[PDB]
Order: sequence, then C-alpha cells, then structure tokens
Amino acid sequence: STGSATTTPIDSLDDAYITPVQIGTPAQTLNLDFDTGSSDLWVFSSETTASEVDGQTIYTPSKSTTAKLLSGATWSISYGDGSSSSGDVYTDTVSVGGLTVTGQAVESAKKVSSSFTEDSTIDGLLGLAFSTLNTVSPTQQKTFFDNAKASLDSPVFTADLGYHAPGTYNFGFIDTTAYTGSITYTAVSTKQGFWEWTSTGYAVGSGTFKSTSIDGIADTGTTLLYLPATVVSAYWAQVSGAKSSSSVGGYVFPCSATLPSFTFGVGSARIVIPGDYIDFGPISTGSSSCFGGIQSSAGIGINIFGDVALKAAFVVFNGATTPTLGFASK
Repeated sequence: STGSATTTPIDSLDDAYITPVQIGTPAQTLNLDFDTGSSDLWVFSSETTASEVDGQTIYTPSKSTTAKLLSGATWSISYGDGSSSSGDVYTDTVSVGGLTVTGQAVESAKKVSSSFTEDSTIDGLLGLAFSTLNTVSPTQQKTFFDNAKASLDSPVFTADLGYHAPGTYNFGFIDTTAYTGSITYTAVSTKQGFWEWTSTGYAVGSGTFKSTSIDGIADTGTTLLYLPATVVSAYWAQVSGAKSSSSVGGYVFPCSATLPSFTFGVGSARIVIPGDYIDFGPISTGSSSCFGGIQSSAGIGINIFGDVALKAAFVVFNGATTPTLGFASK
C-alpha cells in the first residue's frame, strides 16, 4: 500500500504545516501537524477542557463506531518549545492520504497548554519519530508509520515541504518526479528516538564550504534551523545590522536586508537554503526588526534541522531495519 497527502502552511510565514487525517467511522477529518521529532498522535477532542478549545476541530470518539477506549492508558507530553498536552487513549481507524491503519492509538487531549489553544489551525499532532519516544503509559504505543510499515510497498515516508506553498507527505514510495538530481542517503542514530544524523558542514552565501560534523535531528515539527553558536554567528555576521537580542529571544536583522543563502552538507552533497527562507518577518506588527530563521541551539542540547532546512529538500525517512535519511535538491 501507499498514501499521499498534501501538507499546507498554517500561515504566511510557514510557522507549521497541517495535513488532513481521517479518524474513525464515519471519518472525522482533523488537520494534524506531522512531527518527525515526536511519537504521539494526539488530538483535540470532546474530552478537552472546554476553555482550552478555541476554534479547533475536535475528535468525538463516541461518534465513531470503531473507537475503543484503551483501558487504563494515559499520556502526557512536553515539547521543546515548552508546550504540553495530556489525556487518555482510544484505538481507532486512521487514514492519511488513502493509507489506512486499523487499531491506531489516538491520544485524546483532556488538557492542552496555551500555545495549542491559541493556534486555531492545528487540531493535534501526528508523531513520526521512533515509537520508543511514545508517552502512553503503562503500555507504550506505536506511531502511525510504525503500524503501517509492514503493509507499505517500501518502508519509507517522504517529506516535501513547500516554501510559502503546499507540499506533500508520501508513505510507502519515493516519487522520482519530486526532486532533481539524486538522493544522497546518510546514516541515522535512533539512540535518542529521533531521526538523528550528521551533516558534513556548511557554507554561508557564496562563501567557502566548511567541513565539520554537525549532529542533529530532522524535525518537521520545529519551524526553524537550530545550529551551534559558532555556525549561527558566522551566518548573521554576513547580514549588516543583525544581532542576537536577549529580549526578543534570538537573532534579529533589519527588515531592509537581503539575506544570504545557507548551505548544509549531506555526505558529499549540498542542500542550499535560499536567503528568503530565513526571513520570519517583523518581530511584532509594524516593526522594522525581523526575526531570523537560523538560531543557536545552545542550551537546547541538540541541533535541529527544522522546516527552514527541510523545506529546501526532498527528504526520505527510510524505516528499513537499519534506518537512514535521504536528501535531494528540488
């Protein structure tokens, strides 16, 4: 089997992407944030504290003839941005782009943090990291991909995120029309539960490539590119007037600037992030100070190849017995 679904930016900055997901019988379609940095499929629901729902579409398990309470199971998650959610668990039928999993754990939120409430466009998350990170207790549950894998034509999914435009998540096949040149594959460590890999270096603009190993994670659920402070300083030094602002929370730059590109290495291959991908617009409405899309990972404890990086590539998440990651230009 295969599946193919379009993923759409939630706003004009590509702050996140939402993908429609069918849950239950009859189908209830929710727009979920596909997150390769976590491993829980959780949704706003009829169980979510009423004051914490503000415009989201909810899953109502009592209206699904295939929903079953997973007795005694609870979940609770905290994300790297300080947001969180928790609740109980149903199993139900879940379909993405024509690919169906029966008996998928659907984690129903009883509580969500303010950042989730305040984002009316995201109805929940669909985790695509390794199932070892799943938070369901006392019996850990599998991701949608892990459940689908054996049935797929090939045990892979691909992320093709657009810049200020829709893109695609495919399951079970590689669309050879969706990228240019070849796909370069690179090793993955699953030791921390992530799609963790090592970039071979970087360049800023038309500058020379610096060969240096940068361990980090391919994370579709993180907006920006978080890299070591040395790398980030080298980038922003090429933008007149750019500075790190403790009060804003990262590098800012004059909105009048033209940003240089940023290149990262995948083995001997190179992925080029155009400068415009690094612009996250005014820090507040009407400001001439703009927020940068490349930020320091210092004090995160891990480097994160988030959407800023991934949307410059066609990315293969290869879930073979020994997982790997592939990157192609597009």
